[PDB]
Amino acid sequence: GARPCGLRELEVRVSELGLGYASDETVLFRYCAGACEAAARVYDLGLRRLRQRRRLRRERVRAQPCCRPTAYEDEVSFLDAHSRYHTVHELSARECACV
Amino acid sequence: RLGARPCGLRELEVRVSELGLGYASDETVLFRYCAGACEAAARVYDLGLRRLRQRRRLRRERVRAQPCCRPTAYEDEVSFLDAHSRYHTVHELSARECACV
Repeated sequence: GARPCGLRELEVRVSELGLGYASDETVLFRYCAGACEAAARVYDLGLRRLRQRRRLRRERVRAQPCCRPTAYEDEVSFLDAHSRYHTVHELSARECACV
Repeated sequence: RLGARPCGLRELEVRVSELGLGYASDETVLFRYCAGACEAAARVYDLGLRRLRQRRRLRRERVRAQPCCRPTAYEDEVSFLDAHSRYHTVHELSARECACV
């Protein structure tokens, strides 16, 4: 439990993705999930202190690392409704990191 | 909120003391950071990820299904003189570049 930020796999039906595809054919879906406890960055620390001090302009400021894809899979093909092989691009994460 | 302002680089003059990094310096530095809205919106990966989270198919993990305004690059270093005339170097203090991750 509570594992670090990394690549995750899950077999899904294309219809389950909520992309508007009728097909029930399965595709392997890859995604970034996990924890970002790689010690607070000097940038993040400085930002949090300035944030509580009302020094920062009233705006949405993220002073915490995010587990997100740094690269995406080029393409995934599945048989669609019109029975043609349809390609969806950048569906799955290829690489993950804490940004 | 429509028209909140896109994710981008922001600059503000600060004393090194204000950062709370433990340095005994009153030197003014230009602090560069990433702030703003990230309404990408609806990247196929994000749309699929949000939908799978609704079905509770993601193993209970944290999962970040939305883009974040974060630095993609950091300024190499900041150098200053503390009160006791001691030279200090702070690495990766400022954002060099921003993006919706």
